[PDB]
Amino acid sequence: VDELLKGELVPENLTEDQKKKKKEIMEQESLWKNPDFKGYNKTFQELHQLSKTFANNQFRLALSNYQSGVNTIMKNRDWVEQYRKEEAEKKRLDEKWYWQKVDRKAREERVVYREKMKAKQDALNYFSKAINHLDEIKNPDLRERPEFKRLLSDVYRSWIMAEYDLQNLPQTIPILELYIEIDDNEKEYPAHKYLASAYSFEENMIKKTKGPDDMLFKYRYKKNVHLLRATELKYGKDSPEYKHIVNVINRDEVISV
Amino acid sequence: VDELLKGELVPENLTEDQKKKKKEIMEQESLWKNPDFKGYNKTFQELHQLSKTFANNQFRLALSNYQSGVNTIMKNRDWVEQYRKEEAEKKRLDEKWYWQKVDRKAREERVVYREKMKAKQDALNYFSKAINHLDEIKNPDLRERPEFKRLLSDVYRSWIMAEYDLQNLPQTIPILELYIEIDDNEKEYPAHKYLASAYSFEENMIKKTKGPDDMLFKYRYKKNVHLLRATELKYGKDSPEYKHIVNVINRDEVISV
Amino acid sequence: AALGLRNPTVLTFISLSTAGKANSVIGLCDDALRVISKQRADLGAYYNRMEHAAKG
Amino acid sequence: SEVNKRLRLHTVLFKMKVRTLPHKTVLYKGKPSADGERCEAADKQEAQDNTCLHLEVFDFVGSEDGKSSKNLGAKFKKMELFFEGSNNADPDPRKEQPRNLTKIRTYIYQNNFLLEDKVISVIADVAPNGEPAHNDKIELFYQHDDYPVWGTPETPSEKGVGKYILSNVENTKSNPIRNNFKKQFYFKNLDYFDKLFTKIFDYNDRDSNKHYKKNVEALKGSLKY
Repeated sequence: VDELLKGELVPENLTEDQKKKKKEIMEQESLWKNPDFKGYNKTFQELHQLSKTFANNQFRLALSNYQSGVNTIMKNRDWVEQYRKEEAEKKRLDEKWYWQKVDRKAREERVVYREKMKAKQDALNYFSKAINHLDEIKNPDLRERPEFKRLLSDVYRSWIMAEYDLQNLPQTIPILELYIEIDDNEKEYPAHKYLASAYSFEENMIKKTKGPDDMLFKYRYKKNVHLLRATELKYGKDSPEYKHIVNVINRDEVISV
Repeated sequence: VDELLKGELVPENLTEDQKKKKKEIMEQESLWKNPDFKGYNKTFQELHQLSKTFANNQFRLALSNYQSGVNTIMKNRDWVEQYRKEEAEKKRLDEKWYWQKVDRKAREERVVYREKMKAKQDALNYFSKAINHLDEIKNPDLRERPEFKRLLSDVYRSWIMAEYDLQNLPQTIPILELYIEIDDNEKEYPAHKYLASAYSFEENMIKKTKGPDDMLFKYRYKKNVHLLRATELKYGKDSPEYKHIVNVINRDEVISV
Repeated sequence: AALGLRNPTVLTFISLSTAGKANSVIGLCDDALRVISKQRADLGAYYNRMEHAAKG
Repeated sequence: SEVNKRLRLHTVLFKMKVRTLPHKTVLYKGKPSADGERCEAADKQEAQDNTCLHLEVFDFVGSEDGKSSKNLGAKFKKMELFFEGSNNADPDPRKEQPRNLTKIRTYIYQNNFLLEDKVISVIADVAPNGEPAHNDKIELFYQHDDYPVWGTPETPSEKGVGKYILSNVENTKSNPIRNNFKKQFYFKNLDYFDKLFTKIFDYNDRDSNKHYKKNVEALKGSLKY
């Protein structure tokens, strides 16, 4: 069931009485046909924001950007694999010491790391444009369609993964909490694995900069909740990994005896 | 018992003798019908201010402005509630440090606070016009009708709450004293609560500017009179809160052993 | 944002708190300087032309 | 026109509490008074025994010049709807079938203080439903400066002055008075109040929706800890 197979949000074309209304309105617009008309009051023309054609174009705009952002990530992975292949095949006629190999090997790691972060940044800009297009659809009826929920979760997942590689952990928390509220995404353990790390970053910063204890507990409480939930979804309840995490969480939090 | 149900001050519409009298007066005006007549001596025409038709229009002029003033307050609260909801529901994709969240909240409060004072001033302008309209009703018999008191109490009460939020406490003292003379309005503890703060401000200004000790003691006396009344009205005598205020007042006030 | 010192979508600006980041900012400032330098050349050319027209 | 049937749908207002009204608009329910000429206020506005709607809109003389505060006069136009029969036993106003209309009354008032000119026009349609053309059951009252006294019928020797019915009005091709009365005023007069009656119901019903959302929203605040 590929909800994005047809590449649109909602299909478009029944009652004879309704078809009678469509006839007279089209006749009315023909009398008042003025292609140069621009409305001083935008309230009436803003009703087009609720139309299915409007939402269709917004979805196809967001879909257009999402494919661009995934392309940057995937084309980069191809380059890194190809880049390493070429280096091993060229002749090193001026290397007769082990330390020279480490120096040559160290350069490749930096070249690889340099291109990855460049590619990650391009994807995030592409993903961010797609997010704004999705959020300017004002009809809740069309926002519940399986086509919308498929791309909305797909966009957030790609945005979060790119953001975490750029080490912008605190920005993933607001997006991830919206991600796990769509369909059965809350049952995905990676979604709670990322929030386990992201909330740990928040706790460390509050600890480092010596913020309030209330915010310290909140980030610690959220960190343990999603650390446990991620453990349960992957290793199952009452499992040896689950028992270990509960011991860690019990030590990490406060218990009143 | 909605006194303002019909939206009028006095009902406007029986003796056979009075019916005969009205007939001949209507006949007299018919002979002397001259719409262009402008009286040089305004004294006789001003007797219209003592009629019931005059009071009906003045009452509905004050009622019209009261609704505009009340609508200004109500629309502002809805805007602030909607504004806070919208801000929390958008994405802060460039916000990874807790001090950015503090800065973001500060801007929202500055916007929210600014809109309130702008709404209070516009609402206050409408309330004062209603006050002017009610004070040009020159019939004491019509002033004592239950419809008049119901509107006058609402106009005075709304003005005091709007002007207090603009930090103009001394202006509210004469209005509150007008307010507590209408039926059982003195049996409201919030009315005496406002007077307790308003007289406290007056005493501080005398103390700060080193004014007369006579004015210092008068505002102190008025402050303690209404402070104790609101304590009794809301918490009652022989209550722990009521005994607290007596200790506070006795500590503040001058006692002659 | 127009000078390349900020992202016109994310709205994050350049940072120097890491040695690796700071080295790539040198190129960012080189581009930013050329953008400012170019625009002043355009403004300077407009003034010189208008000066001839006012003289004429 | 079938606009009179639309006024029958406004029987849901009896069991609906009125908490939102337009600016300078008065609406209350009651029972017919003596002679059934007008409506009398009810102490309990939510009682089922009430059968009369009272809707009134008022303005000020000279409001087109921006001189409302100058107190040049007063004006109000009110429509009172009369039904027959008691209301449904259930206290839910959302489900309520349209009821028959005993009579439709339109009242027009205007009093100009500077010119001492007062006009009172009263229209009572005692057969709103039953026949599209019922001109003999459309009582019109026209008082101009307290003349004629209330309850004075239009004499045949002095036509147009006082209480009269629309049948006596001529509708010749030379003077299409009946055509103009309905085409210009009466049709728009009924249409105006019809939207206003529906507007008031939709607003008050909308209010009950917000309170339900308020309780659910406040409950979500318990999920933050």
